Amino acid sequence: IPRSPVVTIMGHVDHGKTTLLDKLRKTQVAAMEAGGITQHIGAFLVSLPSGEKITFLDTPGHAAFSAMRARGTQVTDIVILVVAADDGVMKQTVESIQHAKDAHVPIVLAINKCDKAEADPEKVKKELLAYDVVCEDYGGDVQAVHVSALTGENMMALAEATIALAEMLELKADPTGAVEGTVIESFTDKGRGPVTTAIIQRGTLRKGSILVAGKSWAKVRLMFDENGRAVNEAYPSMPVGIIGWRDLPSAGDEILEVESEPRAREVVDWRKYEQEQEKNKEDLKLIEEKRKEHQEAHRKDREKYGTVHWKERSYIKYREKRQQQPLKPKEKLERDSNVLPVIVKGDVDGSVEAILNVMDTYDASHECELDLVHFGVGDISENDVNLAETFHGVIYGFNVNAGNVIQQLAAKKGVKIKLHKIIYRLIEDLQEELSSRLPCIVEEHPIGEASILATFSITEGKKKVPVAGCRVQKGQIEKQKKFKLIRNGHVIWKGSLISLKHHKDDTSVVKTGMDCGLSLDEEKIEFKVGDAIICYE
RNA sequence: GCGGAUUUAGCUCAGUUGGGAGAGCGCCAGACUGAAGAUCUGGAGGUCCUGUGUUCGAUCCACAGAAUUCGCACCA
Repeated sequence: IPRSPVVTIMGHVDHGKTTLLDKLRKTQVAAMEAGGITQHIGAFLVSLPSGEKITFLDTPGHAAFSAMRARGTQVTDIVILVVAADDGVMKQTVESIQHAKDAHVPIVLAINKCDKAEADPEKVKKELLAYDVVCEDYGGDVQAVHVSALTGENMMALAEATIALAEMLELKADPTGAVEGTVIESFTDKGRGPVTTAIIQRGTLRKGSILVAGKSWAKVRLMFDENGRAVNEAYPSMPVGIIGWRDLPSAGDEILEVESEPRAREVVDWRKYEQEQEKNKEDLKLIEEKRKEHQEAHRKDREKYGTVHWKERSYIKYREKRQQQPLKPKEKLERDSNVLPVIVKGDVDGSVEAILNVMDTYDASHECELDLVHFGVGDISENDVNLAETFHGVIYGFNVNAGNVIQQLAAKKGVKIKLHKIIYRLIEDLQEELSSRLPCIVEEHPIGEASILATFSITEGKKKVPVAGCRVQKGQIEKQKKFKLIRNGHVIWKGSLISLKHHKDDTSVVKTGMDCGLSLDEEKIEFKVGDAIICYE
């Protein structure tokens, strides 16, 4: 049976999600005055195109944003961000938004216990209290659309707005081949295989499942299946016969430390469900791009072609070869460049997606382009310390932490991890490597301060232009840099430097404590008296 | 700057107390070289520092007036 776009009521426990399901069971069936229920053991489930009162899944824990994945991104195509009508913001309510919108999963914020604030309101009538946890509008983002928790009402108005959000995403169902499904909640135990409650979104399960864990990936043998029925049964027999659009307790003892992020499927067909299996491990991720600065030299070949009698005989040949293809007589050997690209590691799915959204944007080399070359949801690894050492980068961790082996590897590489930064976001660091003083190249900045000694507009054994002698004591008063010389703060003149004319000494660069005469620009428009010459790139 | 101070072929030098500018490298072939070409030779290049105290010879040193290397003034 084709699944309606499901919600789950994500958010903090008893922020109206837990209290929703417990009363939902009893209330909904009366409160609709209509049917269209597709109830399953998982929660209380009723289809989206019922003209009154609709709700879907419960995750009896808290979070369910990454738990409820499917083959487009989430299975909860519309997600409910559960805030309480009584009490605003709680932690998992805001994680649900980030993970969903950044992963392009439409969002309902259904501040639950809807009856209790804004007087049993509809979709667009709870807004004040609903916006307490952020709401936006339709699309992959969050519209405030409401479902209650202590009555079956307001849920009619869930249907209305929620479907228009749901439009963008939906991964349907079948009662055929192997199953697809995700975990609604899956309990975490090491050294035990605890049961996994799942929304089986598509396909048929008998009693076999496959899950990911905080241990390892494994393919469990279920002891039994137990499920509420939509109903259509592939097998009417004593428990088997799961279809898509079903919630299923998958009871299996080969289950590991399966998180609420994994999926619970089954594969016994791979001519359809392999292509659903792949896809339903994702809804955590996005993209980054950046580019790096390099070296090249067209001299290491053309210089070599020249005279010397062997090389001349070669030269007659080289010219002929060049005519055929320019790349043919080349004998260049230019090499090596480094900037500082970094490696990104993160652990919260909405967080990495957020970092990625900012990061992909930066790929423009103003004068440098610097961000991450690699990102992943994981832990710091051997690769990350290697990356830091090679480019002259550093390891950017969100809150991931570094294991024992990577730390040893880090020491050998002569680098050390930065993680748990505060703010934990890596985009600030990545944008510091980017631009900082890199696009400054005509901008003023003291980086070549010196004091003006004199000028030799007048004779000094040679009468010249307004050649200003200056004692360099910071950076370089050189003809490369520009200047703004300040009498004490009042600019005398500002321009570039294009002279080194003197009569005592002439030097390419006036550095350190050396005095050399250079007119600042060519001549000077006010000369003699002054103090600091800020040379600026 | 000033100078000490060369003064003086393009520059450099000599011609010089005061009787031609000695010749040359940057022009130049021979020469040379393995050939090439400068050599050597001698010529192209002779502003005579500038112009002059000075001049039968001032072409010189020297000065009319000014420039400069840097000790020195400057150098702080």
